Amino acid sequence: MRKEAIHHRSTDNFAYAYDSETLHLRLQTKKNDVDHVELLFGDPYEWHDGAWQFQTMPMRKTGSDGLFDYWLAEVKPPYRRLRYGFVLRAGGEKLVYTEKGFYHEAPSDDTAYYFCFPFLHRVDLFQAPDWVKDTVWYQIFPERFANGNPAISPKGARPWGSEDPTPTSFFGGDLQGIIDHLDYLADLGITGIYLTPIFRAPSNHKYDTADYFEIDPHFGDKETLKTLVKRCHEKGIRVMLDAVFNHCGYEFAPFQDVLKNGAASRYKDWFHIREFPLQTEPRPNYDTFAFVPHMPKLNTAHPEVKRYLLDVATYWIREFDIDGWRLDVANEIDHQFWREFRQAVKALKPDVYILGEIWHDAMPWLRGDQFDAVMNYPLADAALRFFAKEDMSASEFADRLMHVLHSYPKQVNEAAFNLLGSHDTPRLLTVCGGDVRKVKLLFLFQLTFTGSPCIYYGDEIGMTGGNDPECRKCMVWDPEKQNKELYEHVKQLIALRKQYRALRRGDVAFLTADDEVNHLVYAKTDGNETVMIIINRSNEAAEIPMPIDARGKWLVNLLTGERFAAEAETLCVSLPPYGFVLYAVESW
Amino acid sequence: MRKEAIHHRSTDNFAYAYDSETLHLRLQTKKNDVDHVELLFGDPYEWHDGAWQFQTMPMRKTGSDGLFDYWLAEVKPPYRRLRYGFVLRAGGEKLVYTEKGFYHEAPSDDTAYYFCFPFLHRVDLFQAPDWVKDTVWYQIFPERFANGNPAISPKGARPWGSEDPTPTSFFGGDLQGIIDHLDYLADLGITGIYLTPIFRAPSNHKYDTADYFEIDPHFGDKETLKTLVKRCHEKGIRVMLDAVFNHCGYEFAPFQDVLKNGAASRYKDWFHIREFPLQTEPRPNYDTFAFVPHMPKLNTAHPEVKRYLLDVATYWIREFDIDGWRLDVANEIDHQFWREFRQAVKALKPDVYILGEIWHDAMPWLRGDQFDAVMNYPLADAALRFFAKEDMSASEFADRLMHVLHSYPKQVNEAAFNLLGSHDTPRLLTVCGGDVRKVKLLFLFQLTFTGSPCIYYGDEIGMTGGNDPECRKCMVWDPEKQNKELYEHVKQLIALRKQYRALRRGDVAFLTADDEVNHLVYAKTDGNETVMIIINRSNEAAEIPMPIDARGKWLVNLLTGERFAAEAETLCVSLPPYGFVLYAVESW
Repeated sequence: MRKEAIHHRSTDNFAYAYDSETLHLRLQTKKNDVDHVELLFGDPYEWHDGAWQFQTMPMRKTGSDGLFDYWLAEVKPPYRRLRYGFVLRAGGEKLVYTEKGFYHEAPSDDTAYYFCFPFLHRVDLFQAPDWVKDTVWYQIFPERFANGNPAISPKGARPWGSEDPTPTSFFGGDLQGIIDHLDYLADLGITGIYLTPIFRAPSNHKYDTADYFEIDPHFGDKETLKTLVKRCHEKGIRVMLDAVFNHCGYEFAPFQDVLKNGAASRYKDWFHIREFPLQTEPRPNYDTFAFVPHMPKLNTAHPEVKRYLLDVATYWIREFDIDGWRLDVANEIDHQFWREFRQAVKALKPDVYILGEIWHDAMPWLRGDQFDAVMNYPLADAALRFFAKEDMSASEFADRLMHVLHSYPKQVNEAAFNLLGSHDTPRLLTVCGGDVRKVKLLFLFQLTFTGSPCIYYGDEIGMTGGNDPECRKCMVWDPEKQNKELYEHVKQLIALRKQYRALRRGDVAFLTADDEVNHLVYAKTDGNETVMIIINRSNEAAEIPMPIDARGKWLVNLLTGERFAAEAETLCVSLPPYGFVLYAVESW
Repeated sequence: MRKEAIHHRSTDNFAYAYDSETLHLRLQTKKNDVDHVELLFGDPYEWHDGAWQFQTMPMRKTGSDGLFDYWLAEVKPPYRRLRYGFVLRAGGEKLVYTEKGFYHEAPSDDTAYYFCFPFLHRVDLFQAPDWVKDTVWYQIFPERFANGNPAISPKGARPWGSEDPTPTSFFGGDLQGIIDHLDYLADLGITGIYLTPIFRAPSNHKYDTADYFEIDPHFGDKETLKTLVKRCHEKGIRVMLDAVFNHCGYEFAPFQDVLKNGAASRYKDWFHIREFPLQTEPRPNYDTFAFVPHMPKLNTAHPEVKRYLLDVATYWIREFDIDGWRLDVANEIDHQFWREFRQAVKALKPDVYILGEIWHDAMPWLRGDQFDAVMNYPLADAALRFFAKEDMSASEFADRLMHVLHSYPKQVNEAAFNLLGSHDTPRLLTVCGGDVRKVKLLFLFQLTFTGSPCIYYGDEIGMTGGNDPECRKCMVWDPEKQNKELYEHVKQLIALRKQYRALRRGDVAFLTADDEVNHLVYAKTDGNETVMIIINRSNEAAEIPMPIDARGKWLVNLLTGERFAAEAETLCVSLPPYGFVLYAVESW
């Protein structure tokens, strides 16, 4: 029973608290090494006859990447304290994995033997706002969405050639634009907009931030903004702004002051100037975003700086009732600051959503003391790798999916910002080879996957751009130039979700085969709810089977309505080339 | 090359920052599955020709429990940001482990492939006070050390029968006692005392705390205390007090007020009263330490409570310049509080030592935001399991040792409170079967192991008690009743340590054999320093071999002085029954 594969730890995803009364304890073991695995537990203060008392509950397998299995144990310890170990049996073999080691039997003379969860505290419980779990985000890039009261920059009118626009130059877009096409989104079905930086800055992208307290004139003013919000909350849309605290622009006052003062500048330590005489020759002589001189790294460890950004994070939450905060290059900021950030904002408006940009494992930030979630780029990676590049397979995709999924405690996943692209990646369509057949499948996956998804403005109407900055083309508002077939598709999925719980906040369950490299079928479940999803990632009609539960009464096809009855053990679903279909099993 | 064994994560012990310029990245693999394993790295912003640039450094094996190996990579990333992957080669096989998965080759088109350490920040660096790394703790239990100005409780005079004392009753001990025998310790060589609760409380153990701001009259007063400290700092001893914040006593004012007010008590939420009418019938109807009615659990999540204990933690640090804080049942307190605790105390007197009582894995508390270390009980477990019970073997002991050791980032270990017993466990001697031969070996291990050790007052002079409360017998101040042979032993080890760096803050390295179940030989190293330690955990003379380095010039035996020369590849060390010996290899 290969012990190198078995593993557990009383921290993070392997062990955490779901609610103020339940704990989640997951055990990782080899592929199909263990046929079982019970959870041995008891209060660390429960004894009898000088022997630590404890009972054992069964743990069920909940997935498995390519090599491991992952089991789970939902236990509500009485008095909130509990000591535990695992009893995995693979036939005649019986082991008793414990924090101390393995045992052919369960030690009872001491508690020190087993792993331990001291005390379940609500305060340490990871709790993201419950509302983000039901919404569908739409991220707009102001400088390219919709032009309003032309108080814009003197340059390039709307769109150019069918191809070649987006020249790292302004097109006129502004905040007034969003306020106008608000009904377009309200029709589509999005329940929240995440919009790129809109604070005073000399650039088509306000990342070179010059004044965190003043909205770039070009986009508008506090009034224009005050409207966008009012109107949105009216429609049921939450506005999420972008916080660029990791750095500033060559125009930021303090930094500008480190040029007409230097070492005398009261803002010398506001940055990371290793050597003075501020020389950005071969490259900046101070820390910058990448190597961007016009992007000095701020010193968040500095009391003043820390007090500045923190007054900024609360300003726009007070003066504009915004419902979130996106953190640009959030992973490059000292953990200390973020807990202070979370304390301020969650103290002001507890419902604010703190999202951090982290294209990699962000466990260190999702412990409940900092972020509420991150821009889930790893999932997108897997999605694009399957449907777009068609690199991996249905089983590998299912694995890599069951993987990243398990590397976090449920609640964390239940609030994941599941995007597929953004102002920083090639357009979804160009990535699909122009085959809107695939794009339709991707939207089907995302809008079918639990979490808090987000659509990149252009991508819903068959837009095409590719790698940055081509991915920020001006929005296509031409009813003739925009794929309504695709737009319609996304609109029915967003609603299919809004009404089918399991789709937005339920547990997945893949059913892939090693031989059938192109057949993906998974079931979103949530209590009695079940919404199966068949998919033929092929370019030739296929016959993908789908098992129906005997307890099922009906089998209503979504997006079409064809509602039939189970009465079978399996149902060979026939699909066209890159076809797909959804089913919502009943119960009787 | 079994992939189930390989594993890494960009968090905790597997990856962390040692200093403000160096990172430690450890890779775990199967037993002897990999003959090598290089560290592939580079700045996440280092590109060329649309390809992410990176170089590769070799990683060395630094240990291995029973199944794994653990490798290590010391890298100082330029600009403080770095993306990495591992290249493990086992013969012809070559894998490229990455956060995304395995690859027969190193992907270069994207950085998203590899693991990532965003930014090395001093503020997030785990830094315990450098002084605790050189000291040797001595923990006294006031109510049983030395009687001073008899302002004690009316009961039992000093000691009783050779056996049967310690009846859960006071013997008269007090703070004046310590101030008197301070030279005894100053001779022994201890550089700091950790003393059990001394705050007003009706009990031989002040855990039923009744007033965190007032020293139990019986022990003395602010003056007596002010002296103990002054005197200690004079001798080079740091005083560490015990903080009992997880609960209080049936006499604590607030709780006492929840009896003459009940629901009207302004202190109703100061505790965890599930049901009112406060009934501790079959057992408390509110949360308690174990099930101790006279020990109500405090509510640290409450602003007032939180503000109370936090004013207590700083009081005795201001008014008495104490150098530490022991946290009783620290693991049962909400992580939130501890970061607030650390912020207060480290803000007042940064050098204060925050120690937490956790008899199990405390990674969640040793991230640099809460504790400086914990009462390392797992190590003691292994030590007693080897030398006392003689349960496991020399190789198993070495493994379990290399295990717990690797489950933490170095700096954490370098400040571990390595004790072997305390007021809560059977006496070291009784645990050795009265065989002071073993006790001498245990002291040899501990005082030879890196970290910040601590001796339980009685244990140094061949005292004997056993399981609580027998382990709190009155100190044996009788020159005739106290084993001077053992006392002398400990005194020469404490000095052997005080002068030989590698012993207190260096890296270990076991050399055990599968056949020779009773021969343990390890080398403490630190730069040029090397102090070998041979040990024959047997009851019959043995011939344990010890390899000498060719670069070695001398080979001075410690505790005896016999200094000879290497001139060999190995040196068959002959030892008596439970003998042992230390060597300090030279260099030339």
